[PDB]
Amino acid sequence: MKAAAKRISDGVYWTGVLDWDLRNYHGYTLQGTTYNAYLVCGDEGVALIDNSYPGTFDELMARVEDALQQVGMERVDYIIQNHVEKDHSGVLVELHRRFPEAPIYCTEVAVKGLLKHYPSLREAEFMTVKTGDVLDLGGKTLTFLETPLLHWPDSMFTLLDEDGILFSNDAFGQHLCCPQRLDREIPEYILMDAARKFYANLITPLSKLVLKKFDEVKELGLLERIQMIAPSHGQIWTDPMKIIEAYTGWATGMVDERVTVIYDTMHGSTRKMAHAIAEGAMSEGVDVRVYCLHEDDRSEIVKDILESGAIALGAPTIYDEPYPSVGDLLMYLRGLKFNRTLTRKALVFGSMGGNGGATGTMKELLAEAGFDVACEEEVYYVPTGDELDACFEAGRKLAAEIR
Amino acid sequence: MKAAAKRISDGVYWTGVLDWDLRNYHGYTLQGTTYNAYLVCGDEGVALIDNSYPGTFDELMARVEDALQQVGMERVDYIIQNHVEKDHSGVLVELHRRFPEAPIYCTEVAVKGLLKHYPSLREAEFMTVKTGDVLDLGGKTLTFLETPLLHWPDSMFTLLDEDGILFSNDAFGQHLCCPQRLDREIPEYILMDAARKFYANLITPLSKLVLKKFDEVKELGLLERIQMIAPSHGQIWTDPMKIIEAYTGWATGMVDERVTVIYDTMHGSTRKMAHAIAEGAMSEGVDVRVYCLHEDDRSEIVKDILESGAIALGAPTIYDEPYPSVGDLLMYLRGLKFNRTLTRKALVFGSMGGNGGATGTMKELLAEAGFDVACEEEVYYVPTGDELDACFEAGRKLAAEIR
Ligand SMILES: Cc1cc2nc3c(=O)[nH]c(=O)nc-3n(C[C@H](O)[C@H](O)[C@H](O)COP(=O)(O)O)c2cc1C
Ligand SMILES: Cc1cc2nc3c(=O)[nH]c(=O)nc-3n(C[C@H](O)[C@H](O)[C@H](O)COP(=O)(O)O)c2cc1C
Ligand SMILES: [Fe+3]
Ligand SMILES: [Fe+3]
Ligand SMILES: [Fe+3]
Ligand SMILES: [Fe+3]
Repeated sequence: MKAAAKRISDGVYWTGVLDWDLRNYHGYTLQGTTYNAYLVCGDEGVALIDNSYPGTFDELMARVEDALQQVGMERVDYIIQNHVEKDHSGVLVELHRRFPEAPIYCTEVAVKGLLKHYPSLREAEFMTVKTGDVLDLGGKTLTFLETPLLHWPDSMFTLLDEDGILFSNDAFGQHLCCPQRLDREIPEYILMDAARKFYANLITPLSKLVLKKFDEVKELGLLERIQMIAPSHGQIWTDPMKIIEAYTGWATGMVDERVTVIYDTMHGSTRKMAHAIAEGAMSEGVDVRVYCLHEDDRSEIVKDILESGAIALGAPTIYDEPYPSVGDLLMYLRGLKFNRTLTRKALVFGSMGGNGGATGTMKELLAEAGFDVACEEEVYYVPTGDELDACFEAGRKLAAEIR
Repeated sequence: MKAAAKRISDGVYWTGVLDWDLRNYHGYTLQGTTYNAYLVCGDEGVALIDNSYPGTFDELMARVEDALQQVGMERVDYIIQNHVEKDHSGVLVELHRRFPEAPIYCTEVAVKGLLKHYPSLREAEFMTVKTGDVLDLGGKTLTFLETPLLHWPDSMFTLLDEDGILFSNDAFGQHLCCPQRLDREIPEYILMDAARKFYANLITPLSKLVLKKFDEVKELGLLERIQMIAPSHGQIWTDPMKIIEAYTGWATGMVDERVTVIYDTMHGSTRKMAHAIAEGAMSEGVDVRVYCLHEDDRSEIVKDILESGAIALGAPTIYDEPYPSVGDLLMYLRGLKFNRTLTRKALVFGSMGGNGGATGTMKELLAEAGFDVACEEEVYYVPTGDELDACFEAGRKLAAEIR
């Protein structure tokens, strides 16, 4: 198959897979993604860093073969697996079949995870690596940095010394599938918004670990050596500090003044409330986003939560409970643990017809999920003008609090 | 607008609205529904029992006018509101405008509810009615029976007792939009499955109150000669015992041997488990339904839950939580309180890549939701043959236990 490697540096090639078609990946919406694998060709040896999702071997291999042709090398000598998830290890068995002499470099935990996914690999040779271990390729060296929980127990980064390229696995990734490989080659908005969505959905709960790893990267003296970050999805950063800074901002709760209003409704009263809350918040000059759960994906909602100092979450009561769609978001939030960056303020609200109970339930679940629920607005059925005014005031107050 | 009424009884006419296009109604999927309103004419007065959704006055009125002309009458004299929800009260303001002399008969609670939805009814004449209260139309008499929590605090039934006709509001309803108005005019499977879905989604938590309300009709001696149940949605029961018996079964946990297996997955492992569980259960000869939360509506899942003595709920772990779709289904199950018909047995399962957590949480949440969670199959990444055999056995045991 005809698929070209893309040169990133002398002897460093993107040889990944363009998944134009993927639209939902573990309840993350996207418009395609990529599975970036890299071929690092030293004078002596060739390493493949990561691979790709099952069934994409033909593409990865076509690009690998192109890159080997370009550097005039014969084979991949070392298979590096920064992470075991199947979008990055899904053709490992096929790569092991193609390059039977290539040891697989990965963390110890990764070996276990790989073997569980691919029991036939028991026969393969694994080189377990820990932080600071080095693979010498001849004029190119790869230094491994274990990155447990960033985003998986098996994860590591691989730093190409000399080129200063940090192969960061999913970290700094973005789910974008562009024919352009570099950050600077696409609109900055799209790049950063995808980076943002990726952090919000995948990195938020790891935020404290990400800061700790950055400290470590700096302590080990690696930070100053990073000229490029080449993640496992999306664009390669020729401006690594842009994404480091953004990750530090995101990990530390740096936000512009913004309220995200999220609601669902059966009969529309909670929607009227949500608009009034949004109007109120807008009145204080903060940015405002409004999401309806019936329509909007949790992955986009949490993207804006990342950049919001407060949220408002609304739902009617159905048989003493919140409308169940908030259950999905709230479970997702419980996992993301936004409090790990910033304990965001929350307003809970909703219409009800009887004893209510949605806002209380939501308040409890938001607490569990690391939000500071200061206020609640609850309306019996259809909000009166006064009640809608009170919702505006609630949103104004919420916005004023995060100013 | 041309729209004909339907004579369903002597001086009792159907004058409702066909909502062909509705697909999703407060998180209940349907293929349209009806807002059944009935023109009960006697010797003196004409009650409109319930009405229809906002923006459908032209259709309703057209049928009421066509009914009045079929009975040779001038006006609706009484606007009966068994229930305040907007699908049955959404043209009440317009009815009050068209029939300003008609008082509105409803429960005391319904007045507060109606007034909140439609403030302009502050001027309206309300006649509040309680259990045992009557409305003589001449020679035809309506009886009210409060049915708080069936399904709302405002709800009641209107009885044309002596004719054995029950206007049951939502009770016994089904979300069906057919040209045919009667139970016996459409396929029994469709009728009963829509009635089943309706019970599962709306009635389940009210099961005990349903049984108690049957008892109260019986004690009030009103039950005696049931000939028609005319609900707010869907088909009119010319065979009311069919649905009464079905409700009694549903309320009392009468099930055939059936396991419903429900799962979500990111990379397919939990799906493999779900299949093996389903296979195990099938080996015991019981009926098995398998739903995927990414694909399937909670309203359909719970329709099967109602007809199942056991369920299996599976999901992978994401940042220490169940995959979030299960948060929606659980929050829904929590409102439905299936344990009020039968404490069904449940198996939780799922794949995980580190510490797991989802099955434990799902165990906790399902038990809060009214299930007897008989254990837990958690697999690290991809199941081995033995692990799948273990899932088979878990489903077999689940099934065997419900035989
Ligand atoms: C199936 C159903 C069940 C409901 N159960 C409750 C309940 O248990 N408690 C309550 O206060 N309201 C209950 N409600 C009433 C709604 O909460 C009320 O209609 C509210 O105004 C709806 O808000 P919304 O317009 O944003 O959907 C229920 C409504 C429906 C659709
Ligand atoms: C975003 C992400 C976060 C994850 N977090 C956890 C975790 O917190 N604990 C755990 O045990 N596994 C975690 N996993 C690992 C998955 O549970 C594991 O891949 C599992 O085998 C997925 O099962 P599935 O194939 O049914 O989707 C995570 C996976 C992803 C994609
Ligand atoms: Fe990953
Ligand atoms: Fe990835
Ligand atoms: Fe209703
Ligand atoms: Fe209804």
